[PDB]
Amino acid sequence: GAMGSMERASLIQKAKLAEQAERYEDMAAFMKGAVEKGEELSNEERCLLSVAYKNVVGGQRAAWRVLSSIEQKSNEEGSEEKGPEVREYREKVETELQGVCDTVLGLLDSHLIKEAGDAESRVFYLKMKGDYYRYLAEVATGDDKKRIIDSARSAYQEAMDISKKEMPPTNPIRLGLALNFSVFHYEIANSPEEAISLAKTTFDEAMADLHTLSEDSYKDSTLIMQLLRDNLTLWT
Amino acid sequence: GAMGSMERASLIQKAKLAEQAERYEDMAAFMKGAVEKGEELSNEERCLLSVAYKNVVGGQRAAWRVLSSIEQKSNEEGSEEKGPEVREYREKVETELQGVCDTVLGLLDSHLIKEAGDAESRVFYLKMKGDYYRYLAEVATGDDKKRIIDSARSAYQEAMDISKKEMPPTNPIRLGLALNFSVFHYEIANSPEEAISLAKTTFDEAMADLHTLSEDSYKDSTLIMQLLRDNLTLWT
Amino acid sequence: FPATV
Amino acid sequence: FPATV
Ligand SMILES: *SCCNC(=O)Cc1ccc(Cl)c(Cl)c1
Ligand SMILES: *SCCNC(=O)Cc1ccc(Cl)c(Cl)c1
Ligand SMILES: [Mg+2]
Ligand SMILES: [Mg+2]
Ligand SMILES: [Mg+2]
Ligand SMILES: [Mg+2]
Repeated sequence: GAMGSMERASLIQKAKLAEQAERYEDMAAFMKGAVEKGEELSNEERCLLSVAYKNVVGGQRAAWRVLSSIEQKSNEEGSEEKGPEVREYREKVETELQGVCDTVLGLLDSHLIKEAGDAESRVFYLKMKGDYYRYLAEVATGDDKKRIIDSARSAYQEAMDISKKEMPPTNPIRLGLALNFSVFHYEIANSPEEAISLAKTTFDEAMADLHTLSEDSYKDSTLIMQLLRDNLTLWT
Repeated sequence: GAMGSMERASLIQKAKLAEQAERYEDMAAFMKGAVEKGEELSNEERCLLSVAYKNVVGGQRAAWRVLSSIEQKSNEEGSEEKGPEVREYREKVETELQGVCDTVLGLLDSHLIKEAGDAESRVFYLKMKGDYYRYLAEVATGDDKKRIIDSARSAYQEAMDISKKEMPPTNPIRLGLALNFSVFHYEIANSPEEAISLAKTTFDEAMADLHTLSEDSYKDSTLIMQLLRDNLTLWT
Repeated sequence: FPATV
Repeated sequence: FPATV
């Protein structure tokens, strides 16, 4: 693409600059260019990729929710006909969101996942695959909605299986994966009991492993454990 | 452009939706499309146009300042050579900013200003012209930098002359114009004394006119008067 | 909304 | 930075 002529190292440098400038669309385009160089990503570079697209799609999701709310209000009883504009603009944002998700899923499929052999990279990419199918599922309404949901589930499940075999229960990637798969259960799969069970079991097993950790690893793990607790408090 | 096939009213409706969704790039593209329909803008529509581009260029300016700071640190003594990347990316953001300013100035020149006969519209558009030349001046370093600064000054000055003749001293557009022209003096024209004099005289003359106003007009005017006071406190 | 990372 | 509107 348009980044084909820029050095891989320069793309990574500029992704970091874009993050400092809060220019997340730029950050994501730089990291897309870096991935398309075809070399595997380091731990730090995987973080840059995920931060960039998380911020881009997060803004799109927030906007889509605002517009969907307005659209559903317009379809209530006693609401005045305002024309097709709300649906059109919600569809515009929705299409842009789907485009970003398809781009990320394309990077994972070509060819990040198939070259990821270590648990830390493979679980990370499969969690991402689950996340971006989850975002597609949030806006899905058509013939393939169940298949999108199952694509998210399958990716999360493979990541979970690897993480339980190959990572300690305090590993932040394992914890973050469980956090998000639990939200998938609660918000996408209509399975609140599974969501609560997963968050609780993940929290308790991490708690019992904290004694093995340094001060800095303890900080990293307890940060995500608190998010598990926050969700459990929201749900119970 | 790409908005040529959309109804003017639909563009205005979607600009309002984009504002609610905090999608200011979209908002600006919709309002550009509305302006290019060739009809004059109402008071509310002028507000939509200015809010949209103020947010877009405001984000670009914030990003440019972050990158310029990093760039100037890199050029200090004892700083390691990091290559051309910081300058390149600052230039990229700078070029995008200049593009937005040129777009706004193009809308004002073709043909918003020449059709604006009432004081409220003409002063508003000339203030905008001063503002977007001011943003160009913030990043200018070349042969035409003095001419960009004088273009900002000339636009602000014409707006001031009209506002003093045709608007009460509490009029919020007159106040906002004086606020920004004062900042132009302080930050662009190296004239802090003129900046302070203008802010003080504008504040005092508005204060003496508040007694003529309703509760709601009083709220509108005192809001901008407080910004004049905030700047005076910053500068004295 | 619930927390995700 | 100073306030502008
Ligand atoms: S990768 C960005 C830096 N890491 C974090 O902000 C914390 C964190 C922990 C676990 C996981 Cl899976 C993610 Cl994506 C982020
Ligand atoms: S036009 C957007 C609504 N108005 C404001 O937010 C307050 C205000 C007052 C004076 C001026 Cl010149 C501007 Cl641009 C905005
Ligand atoms: Mg190379
Ligand atoms: Mg759709
Ligand atoms: Mg028409
Ligand atoms: Mg330049």
